[PDB]
Amino acid sequence: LAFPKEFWWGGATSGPQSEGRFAKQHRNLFDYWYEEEPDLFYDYVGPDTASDAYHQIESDLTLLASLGHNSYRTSIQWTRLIDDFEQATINPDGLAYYNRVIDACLANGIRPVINLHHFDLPIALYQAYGGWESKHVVDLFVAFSKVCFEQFGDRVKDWFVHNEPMVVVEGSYLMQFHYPAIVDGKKAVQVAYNLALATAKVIQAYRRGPAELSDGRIGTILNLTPAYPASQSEADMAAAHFAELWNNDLFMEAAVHGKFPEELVAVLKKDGVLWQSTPEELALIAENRVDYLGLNFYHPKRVKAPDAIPVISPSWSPEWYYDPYLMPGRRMNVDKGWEIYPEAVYDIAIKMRDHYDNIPWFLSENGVGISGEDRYRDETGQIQDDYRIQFLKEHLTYLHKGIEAGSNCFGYHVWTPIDGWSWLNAYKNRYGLVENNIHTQVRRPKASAYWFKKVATHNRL
Repeated sequence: LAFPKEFWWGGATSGPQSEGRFAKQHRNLFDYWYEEEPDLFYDYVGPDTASDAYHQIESDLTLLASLGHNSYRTSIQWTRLIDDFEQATINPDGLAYYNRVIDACLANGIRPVINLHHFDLPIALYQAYGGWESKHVVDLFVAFSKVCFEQFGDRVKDWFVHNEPMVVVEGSYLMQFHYPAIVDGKKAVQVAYNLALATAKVIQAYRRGPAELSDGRIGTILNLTPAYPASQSEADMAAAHFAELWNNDLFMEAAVHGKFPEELVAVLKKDGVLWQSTPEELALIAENRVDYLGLNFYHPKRVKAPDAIPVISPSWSPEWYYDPYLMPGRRMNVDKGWEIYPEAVYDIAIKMRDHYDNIPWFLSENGVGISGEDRYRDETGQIQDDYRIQFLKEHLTYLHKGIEAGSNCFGYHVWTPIDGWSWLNAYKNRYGLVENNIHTQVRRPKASAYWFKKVATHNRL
């Protein structure tokens, strides 16, 4: 079971979740929200210290390469690197921090891969402009990106504009799990649009720059997990087509095909919720397509035709057109109430092959989150997280079958190397290959670390 020459091996993370709030000028939404309602976060642990990567990034990266990693994805937080948002002025301390990150990657044998935005808009832009709802905010985001390209381009040649913008859209405006946690379909569709726009314009800026700061790849981190219909009835079929259009197609098509999907646009319009567009905006989207993509996957999604069609809906939602469906007998991680279905990785792979011009891609995230990990430490104090080895194994296997079937995939990144701060859930469920003890910030590789070393070191299952 041999992976391509050059396969990415490593894990994913973000600034907000690993760094801590050390020395960081601004508050992002999550920073803010924790300060306001600490009681919303598991065990009261917000992002102030997170997994202390502000201090430990060098030792970390030396641990990870020793652990067979050749790539590493984190993010650059707008709230640390940028002093004046309106001019996008550089915070010198932020600059010297992200240089530590990049420099450490290279020193260690590790490909620096960098996302620009991970659920971490600055609170100020929200308060001032309505955040991603604002097309000035978008320009300001453009401004921010150029700085990163200008300051780190000479050594980071792998760039991603967002991690899962759809999750930002749902979190903030539909399901109340990102601040401001309102429920408003119209803003949501408009935010949907603006991130798609901000992606395009960011890609522009990247490609406009000096040949030596624009000779790498740029893309974005999305999702293509299939929405499986409950049955083959035309109606269940129909809910699953919508669930895919919204959840999957919106961004996949903007990024790869330079267009929103005609069908979804037609629906949104019919429902009086289409985004305010601009023909020049639409051209930039068309003109700026990803060199490539990461796709994240933890769990399938299953849907059916709605049990109830409402005459009145207070706010618009894509769930007007489908319901969750639970499949009897499915395999589940109880801790999270999330289905385990590793076959979807293959489906995702074939979906790239057959619907997204087989353009290059990696699984930018994959992992399983458990709690009470304490309980699996053998005599030696090392967590024997067999469940994670198996989980990863089973996903990697299908990833392999996808490659064998022709799927242009070039890497697997585990979410995540060191147990990190999972938002509202904070440290409730651990996902790391390497344990972090959140009191002492001492790391302790788990069984999966050493299993994943073999996998990466021999390029095989």
